[PDB]
Amino acid sequence: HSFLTNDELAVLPVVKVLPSGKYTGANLKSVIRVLRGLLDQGIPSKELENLQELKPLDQCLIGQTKENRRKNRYKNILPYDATRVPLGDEGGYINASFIKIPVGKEEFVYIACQGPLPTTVGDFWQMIWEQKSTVIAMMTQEVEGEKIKCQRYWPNILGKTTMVSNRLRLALVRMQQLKGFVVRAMTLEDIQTREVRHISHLNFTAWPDHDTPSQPDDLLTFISYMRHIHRSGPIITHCSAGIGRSGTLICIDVVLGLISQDLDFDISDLVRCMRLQRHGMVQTEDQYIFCYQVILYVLTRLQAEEEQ
Repeated sequence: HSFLTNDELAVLPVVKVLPSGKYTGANLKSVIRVLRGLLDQGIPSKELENLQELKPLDQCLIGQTKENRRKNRYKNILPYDATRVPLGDEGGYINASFIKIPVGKEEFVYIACQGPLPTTVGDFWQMIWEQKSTVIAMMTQEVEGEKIKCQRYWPNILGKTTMVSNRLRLALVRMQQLKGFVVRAMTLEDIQTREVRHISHLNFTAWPDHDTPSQPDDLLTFISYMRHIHRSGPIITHCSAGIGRSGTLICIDVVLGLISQDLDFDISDLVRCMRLQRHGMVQTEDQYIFCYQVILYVLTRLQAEEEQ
């Protein structure tokens, strides 16, 4: 098929525009006024301050065992035991957590995890196969500056298959470079059953660790594309630690989904919900403020189109 075009992307809705409701006309202006008011008074910063006071779901015991410690990129960034993603019938360990958020009549399901280590590449793909995910949102570059953020866990040569585990064969069939992100098409096969799955790997590269996107419009396009291609299964969202950029992505994705169904949203409640499933989601004050800024931005664009 054709390479992704900008036109194809521009038509993809960031939010579903409704005839009326909370986000049209006078009501939309009122929401914009409120959001601007909150940012102007530094409310988001205060909300985050309160959220960092939220106690952990559990002690993350499994990720701390001597046999597992080595499977963590960061010794202190661990999945809770209660919501961890298990590997195989044996319940093997991987630094990954299920994060589910009700979004009106829909439910957004993610697996937020750390970027795979050279020694957990097989584990990662096992998880993707077992959890039936076909969409991966990698919100980090492999290396940023002089720092390693995530080891490449796919073949870098087009068409060459490789066994990432005893049962799973992985191949890179296509790579496309867009503004701010990369789209890679991969095939994942259980050579025993011969079942072949098509994995869409979305790599947003214009978002530095502990920072905010350098290209907000491109992130919105990225999100609308991720939403558009997702058919079923949890969406894998990872970065380096699996909490900052992934949490910010989830928050925005969810708020846009709420707006699309003419529903209210509360960013603090949303981040609190995420943090009770994987500790630390949305890492910095600026990332939390960014959630507010980009939604305000989306709403102002909506208003601009409305006065078409």
